Amino acid sequence: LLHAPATVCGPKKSTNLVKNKCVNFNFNGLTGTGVLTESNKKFLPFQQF
Amino acid sequence: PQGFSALEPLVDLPIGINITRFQTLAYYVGY
Repeated sequence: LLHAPATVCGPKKSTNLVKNKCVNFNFNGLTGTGVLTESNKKFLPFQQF
Repeated sequence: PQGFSALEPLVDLPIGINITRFQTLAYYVGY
């Protein structure tokens, strides 16, 4: 375990996706609460938030 | 050119090594 950025780690656990139910979630460190639905707006290929 | 541009990211390489100098192989260089 050096000061260099980590490049190997353990795997993650992924679960099913749910919609129309305001529940808890965690995508890439982001945690909140609210309803989930699709959208018409489109992001840039590199942007993620 | 006098136009405007956007420099989107391409790739990130985490290596954690100190860099102080660079060298190439007409071109403009800024700081």
